Amino acid sequence: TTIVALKYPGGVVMAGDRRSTQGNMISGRDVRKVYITDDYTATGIAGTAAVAVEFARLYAVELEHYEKLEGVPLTFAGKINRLAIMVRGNLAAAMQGLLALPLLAGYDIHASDPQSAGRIVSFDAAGGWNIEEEGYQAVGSGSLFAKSSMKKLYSQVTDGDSGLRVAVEALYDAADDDSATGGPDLVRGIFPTAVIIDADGAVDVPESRIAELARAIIESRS
Amino acid sequence: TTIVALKYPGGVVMAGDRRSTQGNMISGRDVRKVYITDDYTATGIAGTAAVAVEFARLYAVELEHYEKLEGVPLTFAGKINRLAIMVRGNLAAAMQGLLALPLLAGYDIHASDPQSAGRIVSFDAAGGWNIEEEGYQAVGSGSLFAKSSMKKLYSQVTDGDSGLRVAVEALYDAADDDSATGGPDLVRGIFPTAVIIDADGAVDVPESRIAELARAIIESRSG
Amino acid sequence: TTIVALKYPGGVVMAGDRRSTQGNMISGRDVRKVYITDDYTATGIAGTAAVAVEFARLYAVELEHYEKLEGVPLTFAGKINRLAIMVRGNLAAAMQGLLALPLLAGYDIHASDPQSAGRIVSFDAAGGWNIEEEGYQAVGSGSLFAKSSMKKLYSQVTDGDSGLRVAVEALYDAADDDSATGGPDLVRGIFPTAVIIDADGAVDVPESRIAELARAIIESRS
Amino acid sequence: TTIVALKYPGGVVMAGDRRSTQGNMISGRDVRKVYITDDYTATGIAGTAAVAVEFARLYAVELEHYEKLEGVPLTFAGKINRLAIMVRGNLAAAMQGLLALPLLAGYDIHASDPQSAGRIVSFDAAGGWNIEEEGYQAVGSGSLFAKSSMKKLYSQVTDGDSGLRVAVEALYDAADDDSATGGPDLVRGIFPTAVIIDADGAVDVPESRIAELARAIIESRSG
Amino acid sequence: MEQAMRERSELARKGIARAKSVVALAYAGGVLFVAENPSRSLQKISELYDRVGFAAAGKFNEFDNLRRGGIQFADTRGYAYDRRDVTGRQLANVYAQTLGTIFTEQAKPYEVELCVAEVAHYGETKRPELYRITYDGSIADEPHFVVMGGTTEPIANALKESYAENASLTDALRIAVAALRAGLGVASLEVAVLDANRPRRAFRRITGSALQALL
Amino acid sequence: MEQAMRERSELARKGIARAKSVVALAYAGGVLFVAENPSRSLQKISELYDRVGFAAAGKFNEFDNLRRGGIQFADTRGYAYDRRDVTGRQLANVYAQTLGTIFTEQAKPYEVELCVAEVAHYGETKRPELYRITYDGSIADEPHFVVMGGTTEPIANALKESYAENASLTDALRIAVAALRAGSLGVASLEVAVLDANRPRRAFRRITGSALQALLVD
Amino acid sequence: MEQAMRERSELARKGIARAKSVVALAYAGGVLFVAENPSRSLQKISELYDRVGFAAAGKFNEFDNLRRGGIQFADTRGYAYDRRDVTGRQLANVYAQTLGTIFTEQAKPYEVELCVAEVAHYGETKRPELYRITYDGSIADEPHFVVMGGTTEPIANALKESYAENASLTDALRIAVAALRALGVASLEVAVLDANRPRRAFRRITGSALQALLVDQ
Amino acid sequence: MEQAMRERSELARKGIARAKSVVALAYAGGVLFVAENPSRSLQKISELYDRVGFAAAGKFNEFDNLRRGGIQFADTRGYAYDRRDVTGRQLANVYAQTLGTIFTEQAKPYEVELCVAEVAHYGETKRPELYRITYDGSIADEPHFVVMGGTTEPIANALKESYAENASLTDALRIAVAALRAGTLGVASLEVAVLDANRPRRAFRRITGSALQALLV
Ligand SMILES: CCN(CC)C(=O)C[C@H](NC(=O)/C=C/c1ccccc1)C(=O)N[C@@H](Cc1ccc(F)cc1)C(=O)NCc1cccc2ccccc12
Ligand SMILES: CCN(CC)C(=O)C[C@H](NC(=O)/C=C/c1ccccc1)C(=O)N[C@@H](Cc1ccc(F)cc1)C(=O)NCc1cccc2ccccc12
Ligand SMILES: CCN(CC)C(=O)C[C@H](NC(=O)/C=C/c1ccccc1)C(=O)N[C@@H](Cc1ccc(F)cc1)C(=O)NCc1cccc2ccccc12
Ligand SMILES: CCN(CC)C(=O)C[C@H](NC(=O)/C=C/c1ccccc1)C(=O)N[C@@H](Cc1ccc(F)cc1)C(=O)NCc1cccc2ccccc12
Repeated sequence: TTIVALKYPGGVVMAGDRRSTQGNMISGRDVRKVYITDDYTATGIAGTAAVAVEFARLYAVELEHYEKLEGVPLTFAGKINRLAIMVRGNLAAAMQGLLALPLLAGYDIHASDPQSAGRIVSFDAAGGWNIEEEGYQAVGSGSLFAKSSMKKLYSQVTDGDSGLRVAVEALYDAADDDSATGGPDLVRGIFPTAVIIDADGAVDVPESRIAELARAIIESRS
Repeated sequence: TTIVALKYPGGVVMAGDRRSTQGNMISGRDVRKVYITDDYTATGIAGTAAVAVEFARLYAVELEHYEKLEGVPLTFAGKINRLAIMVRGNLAAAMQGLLALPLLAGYDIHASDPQSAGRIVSFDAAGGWNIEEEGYQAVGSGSLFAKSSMKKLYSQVTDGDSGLRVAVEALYDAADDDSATGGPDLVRGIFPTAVIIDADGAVDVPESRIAELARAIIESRSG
Repeated sequence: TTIVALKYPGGVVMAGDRRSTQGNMISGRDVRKVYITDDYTATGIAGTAAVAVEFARLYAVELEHYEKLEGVPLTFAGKINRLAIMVRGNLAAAMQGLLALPLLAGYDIHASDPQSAGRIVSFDAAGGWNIEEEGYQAVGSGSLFAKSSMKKLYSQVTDGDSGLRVAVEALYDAADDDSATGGPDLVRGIFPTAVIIDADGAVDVPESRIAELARAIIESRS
Repeated sequence: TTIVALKYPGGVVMAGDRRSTQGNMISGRDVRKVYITDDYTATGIAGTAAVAVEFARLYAVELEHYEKLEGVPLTFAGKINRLAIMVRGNLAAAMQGLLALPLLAGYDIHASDPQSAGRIVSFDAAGGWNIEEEGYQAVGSGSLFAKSSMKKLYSQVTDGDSGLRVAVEALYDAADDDSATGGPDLVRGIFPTAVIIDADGAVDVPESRIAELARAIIESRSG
Repeated sequence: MEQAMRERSELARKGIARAKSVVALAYAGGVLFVAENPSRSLQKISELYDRVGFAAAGKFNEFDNLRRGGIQFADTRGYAYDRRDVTGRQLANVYAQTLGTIFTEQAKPYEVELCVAEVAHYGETKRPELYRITYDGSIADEPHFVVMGGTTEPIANALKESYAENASLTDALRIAVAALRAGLGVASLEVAVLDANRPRRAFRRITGSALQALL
Repeated sequence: MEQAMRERSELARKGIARAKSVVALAYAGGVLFVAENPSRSLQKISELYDRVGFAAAGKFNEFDNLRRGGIQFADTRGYAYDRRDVTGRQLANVYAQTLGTIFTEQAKPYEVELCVAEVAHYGETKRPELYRITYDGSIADEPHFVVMGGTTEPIANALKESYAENASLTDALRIAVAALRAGSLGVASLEVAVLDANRPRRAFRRITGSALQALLVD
Repeated sequence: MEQAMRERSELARKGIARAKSVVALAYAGGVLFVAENPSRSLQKISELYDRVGFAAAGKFNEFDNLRRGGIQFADTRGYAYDRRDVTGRQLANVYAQTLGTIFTEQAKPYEVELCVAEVAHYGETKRPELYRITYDGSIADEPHFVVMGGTTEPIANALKESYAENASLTDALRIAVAALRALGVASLEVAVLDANRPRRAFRRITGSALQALLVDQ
Repeated sequence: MEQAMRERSELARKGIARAKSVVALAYAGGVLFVAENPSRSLQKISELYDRVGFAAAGKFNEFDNLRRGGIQFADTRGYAYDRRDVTGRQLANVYAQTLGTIFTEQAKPYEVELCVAEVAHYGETKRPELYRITYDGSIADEPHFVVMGGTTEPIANALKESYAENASLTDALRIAVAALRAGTLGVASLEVAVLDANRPRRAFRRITGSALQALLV
């Protein structure tokens, strides 16, 4: 698995690959690892599929539950803390192999500077979290390839669409070096999924735009 | 064990073999592994016999329980979730050898397009599930043989009868390459079981039809 | 131990051996492993003696209990279910050596066809059960010898009397090839026990008739 | 330890040796292992002494408790069941070394035939029981020597005293071949204890009768 | 006490007397439930198990608790034993027990009256059973019809004079609606049947166009 | 305190008085139970254990609870000890205890009157035992017959005048049906069962339908 | 018994009669909730689930406890099964059960009257459902409107003459406020279940926008 | 409080007075229990422990519960310590504590009166002991006889005018049956048992049938 997230002027973008494995065998090609969990928040998870999907589903319910109970949504710090508490709660099972780590990307409606309101948070298996001040982050078995790729590409990130390109290219590199991360499948028409979040909220990036970016990267490397 | 499920235009089909083993010894020839669990859903389970039948039984009861309590059946997503929670609840026992994995095949009466209303959901030992968007799936010790056969035969699936034939042929292949999967017994007259599900509901395929498809396959491979 | 059960036209028959061992030592010669648990069902158990007899006793109580509570007996499927639940509840204890597996034989008063109303159900240590459609089944350390003998003799079963002899001969073969199954002791006059069940209920087969059958088989082999 | 019990025409006899050991060391010479547990039953126990005596005492309390609560004594099947349940109840502790097995001897007042009313029941560490239908049984580290002796001497049992003599002789043979079973000590004047049970109830055999029989056996084996 | 139980009884009886009426009657094809129910979506008639149906009169929240409790009971008993083992007499008996406990121990007694009905399993020949359980757990076994709620005496007399066994579905519904009048189009009736000709699950509602087709 | 028990007593006494009547009497082959019961399928008479039977008058849900508890008690005792150790005296004793605590501690007293009956075991010569237990736990040992529910005095007097211990099933059944009539009637309105001391193991057997008709007339 | 119950019934009924009124009515775009509420931050109309809304009249702490309990019930069910399995009828039923229990077993009855409303899911054609649950667990199914709190019969009859199906948002809004007088943004709480929102149908209409909608033609 | 206690007292007393009578008296061989008891199989007199007996008057289910609690107490104490440590006065004291608790805290007081009696051990010379425990836990130590249940004053006085210490079994039985008559009685209407000091361990023995009548003439 690889999930990537990065900040751009005015928002944040998150993308994830589509491969699922059982050992060496490919058991899924269309898997969805990036969810809009809230009007301003997306979570991508790497790890055991069952635990990953339970994390996303229960997280989204918890946020809206709070919103409907109290008439106001959680502050971004509160969202971070509830995710951290959930992960920490899974530590016992994770030590027995049911391990899943999330990556959180959001837009803080209350941030002072709308251009810096992008937020990226990484988590470890004990619930420790880091707000990434350097603009990008990744999680999963290809995360280091994606992080080292974005290290070199991030200077090209000037808007949401260039951020989207860099995200897809970093996933391409991860897939190139990690057999557990799946690249673009041009035979079946399957590409990474992406969510983009700006002041207007979180929206799913259409497949066709990711397809064009993927094909441009491919042909550019031939 | 091998259970196969596949989508065809307007419905879904699920079929399973009839063998039960204890190590290398054959302990059963007439075993049932595919149950109609709901008017529009069937589940087939692979694994420890006691747990597999417990899942099938309790799952069908849970579906009817909700339907009678609330006056309407669960959405297909709800059905998926409850099977998943049951599987995840068995995880502790599965780690000690009482493991069973189900495969869910259904017809969603609420889908927009009735021709794509078939659904196939596969599960792992922790409750993770995948809705299979490539039309077929299998579970059990012969699942890779059956899956790889369906990879080559799936394009011949155009209706229910062709779908059923591909299902029975994939189980034939699983039995050919897996000793824990039983093939058609033409001496005793025992053949795989199948359920076919379309807009009119889920029905058991008669043994007779499966016998005819089996004899056709056998003859196709002898000459 | 070996317990056998087979269907004959109009009923079912169950027979079991009499041996009790502690390792290599013979610790019992007259033991009884086949119990009439209900007016239409018999159960034979293999395994740890204390557990085996506890199974028969409590099962018979559970069936009768249901009957007096509800005014009607359980359907045969319900009888299977309660035996399975009992066996399953014992799994934890069975994994540390208190293992006992039963064989259930009955006559289903609600079946449509009176001649095929005999039922034989086998069980595993986890409660999995199988209704045997092939006419016979066995449990215990000699069960595979007895099943392989009945495989060859079953075509001779035409009535209760031929079925009873085939059953006793299958126990004879099991005793012949397994030292934990006792054969007929003609010195002490101890023979297998048998129960036969038809539309008129379950009755103990009298000792003399089994003795005749045994002496006939022995002589038949000399 | 060796405990013997045998049936004779009209009753039952049970006798036990008097030795107590800690490994190879003799820690007791006058110990008692055969208890009258009710007007018609005796229990002899082998194993860890603490557990053995606790078994005898608590069992006798349970039989009288039932008798006084319900106005009538338990049937012999009920007495057997309660002892079996107690034994099973000790299974965990026996698994950690506090193991004790009883041998039950009784006279069933409700039996049709007064001459066959003797009962002898053996138990295993899990509570399994066997009503011994060949007339004799033994428990303890010398049980097999005593059993094999009684196999050869049992045809001599025709009344209560011949049965007592055979029993004492079986304990003698056990002591001969088992170092944890004590023989007659003619220096200290210590002999096996015996209980005899007939239609008139269970009575302790006086020490003098066992001494006489014991010396007869010794004198017969020396010439 | 005597007057504690006397006013608990009167509170219940007057509650039921104020509620709309329900009829269940046996006909040639099984059992027919017809209830006065203005609601579009709140049901007084329900499936309990394969061949077992339920109908109720009185306070909705209370008999809905009873309906769910019966479904929980039936499904649990079928799971534990077998589906066949669950019977109408069984549910009726549990309702007698439950309403008895409710009637004596709850803060307020349930203002409810219940009917449990059973038809044959498919292809079997067994006369239908109707059971009526009242607010104190009294239970009565009735051979032809059951009336619950409202002013029952008139409806019972109307049924005593118009009821014939083995009637057709339309004749039975006609008679049922008539007796209910003695106390009504599609928009005011809830109708369902336990259909003995159905293979497994007998309960079936008759709604809308299908319903008015039969009046 | 005194008044509360007085009212519980009168509530239960009137409840039982409003109820239909039940008779149990000993005859040559064991014990006969006859109850006025319109119901096809709801039972006032039940098996408790091998040689032990139950009959009750009053509110159905309540005496059915007591019936289920008695079945539970007997089956547990037989399991713990032996089947032989279960007696009718024991069950009656537990019913006295149970109805006593019900009568004092429950929200409403139970409006029931019970009869526990026992016959000899197969091949034993022991006269039947009948025990009556009332709503407050009072227990009485009766030698010939027990009447419960409704207006008991007419029925009891008819039984005093007409009763024979060594009667046949047919004669005892008609003596009983007569006495029941005397206090206010065939197949469709009666529930009949016997503890048959000649049956080898389970003594309880119902008499239903055609067989019962054959016993009521000729 | 009987008098305990009539005293409880009259305490609750008088409590509701002293409270400010709430109307909910179906209009072309879904369901409209209009409540008399001078407060600024204490609300009597709330979202329960994606397409399910809640309005209440009576004592605040009491119907706020019921509101939170309903939200807990819905989120719990949607998590256990699926979101699409949570329905307005379900919540109305749980409220009926809950208010029956409260009404008979708690120290004081709740002086509340509730409305649970449901609109169609996106792209579906399903008529809105309105449910009224009263202080004793009585539940009613309604097709056009629900009136709760205060003096009901003036407002209910005013709506009985003025109501028309499939009215526009502005028309329904002024029909509702008119019936309520039988009032501006600082004195009203307004919200809608908008069947044309893709996921969460509940929307408040507040401040500048609400006055806009009140005045516009 | 005085309301409650007076009502409990008289409920219990009236209960005991309507019941059949029981006498226990010391005689040459131990203690003799004679009770008016029509029943074939239900008992008012029971063994408690080796040398300790029990008799009761009143409601059968209540004094049977107490009888079982006493058998339980004795068997437990003898198991914990030794059989010889269980005494008549211990059982009497626990009956006092138990009936006192019951009398004040149970829903209805027990309508029972109890007698706990003890004789010497085999071969020992000790006076028999009789203790009488009443419905409220009051406990009385009596030297010659105890009367319980029904109209106890006629019977008590008959014993006073007829009792002699160490009477023989036959004589003591006559005095007991006579005093019972004062407050027609043969084997079929009596339950008789003895604590027989001459028995080596369990002293309790019933006297029934042929033997009781033989004693009776
Ligand atoms: C969707 C279900 N499915 C169809 C049958 C699978 O095959 C999933 C696969 N389950 C397993 O590999 C089983 C793990 C297990 C084994 C024994 C006991 C208990 C649990 C998986 O999680 N794979 C992981 C990698 C992995 C494998 C084993 C392990 F222990 C830990 C991690 C993955 O690809 N994970 C990537 C992933 C991320 C987010 C959402 C997803 C959703 C669906 C599928 C994959 C998703
Ligand atoms: C029907 C019961 N039966 C009658 C004697 C069997 O022999 C079945 C066999 N039991 C066993 O192998 C014993 C399991 C066990 C052993 C020790 C402790 C606890 C449990 C089995 O499950 N086999 C499995 C494979 C297996 C075996 C052992 C193991 F540890 C794990 C898996 C199988 O064939 N499973 C196939 C199967 C799938 C769906 C429905 C079925 C229904 C009936 C029979 C088979 C079914
Ligand atoms: C009946 C009691 N008895 C006389 C004292 C025996 O000797 C029985 C023997 N117990 C043992 O061997 C001791 C069991 C034990 C061991 C360690 C810890 C706890 C328990 C047995 O079960 N034998 C088994 C075989 C066996 C042995 C050891 C083991 F771990 C598991 C199984 C057998 O023959 N079983 C056959 C059998 C079947 C049905 C009913 C019966 C009833 C009585 C006797 C035998 C019966
Ligand atoms: C009477 C108390 N006593 C003090 C002088 C003894 O020495 C008895 C001796 N206790 C011990 O050996 C202590 C073992 C032990 C217990 C708990 C934890 C760790 C170790 C014994 O049981 N001996 C057994 C044999 C044995 C030895 C070790 C072992 F682990 C288990 C069993 C025996 O002789 N048993 C024979 C016997 C049978 C019936 C009644 C008796 C009464 C008294 C003495 C003996 C009796």
